[PDB]
Amino acid sequence: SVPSQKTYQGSYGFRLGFLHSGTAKSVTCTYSPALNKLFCQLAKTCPVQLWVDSTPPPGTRVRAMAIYKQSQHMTEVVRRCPHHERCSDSDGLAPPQHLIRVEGNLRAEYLDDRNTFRHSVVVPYEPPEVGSDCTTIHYNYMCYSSCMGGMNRRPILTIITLEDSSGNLLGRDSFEVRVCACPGRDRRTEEENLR
Ligand SMILES: [Zn+2]
Repeated sequence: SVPSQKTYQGSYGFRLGFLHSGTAKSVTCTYSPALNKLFCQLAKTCPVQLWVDSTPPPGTRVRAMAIYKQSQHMTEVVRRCPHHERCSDSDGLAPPQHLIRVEGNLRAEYLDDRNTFRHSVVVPYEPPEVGSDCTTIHYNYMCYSSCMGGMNRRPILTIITLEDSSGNLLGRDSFEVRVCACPGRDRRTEEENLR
């Protein structure tokens, strides 16, 4: 099977937000609204905002999962390549096989679905703090899109779901991701090719 990727704001008006980082050759993470695509460097911080019209119940959680964008690859579990899964770079919480990690959150949980075998990382949803209108989760992608034996140049989508305490769906959003050496240049290139 394959996880749904249908955008769903739900009862709480859930949707994602991205910073405006620009396309300088030195940028480490940049988002393209026109392509609904995040371009980022390997293992660098990717700030992702969570926006809601009303605060969901305590116990609400936020899960991140990657799936291949191409239908012919959709059933394949997105995982780190044979090289990176063995480079001993775990932060002591993320299993070395997981592509997506959450930075600086000791309550982050990493799941290996006993049924689908898919990987995901989930954290408790925290309402915005004083002075803020949104909540930010810092994600890391641990393989390049080009890693052989892994993503292998195949594009992926990250699906973010707002879930209740039982894991039931409250909201969903998604975006394409390309992990590369020069996000600024690749974003500029792809947006141009779009024109
Ligand atoms: Zn890799």
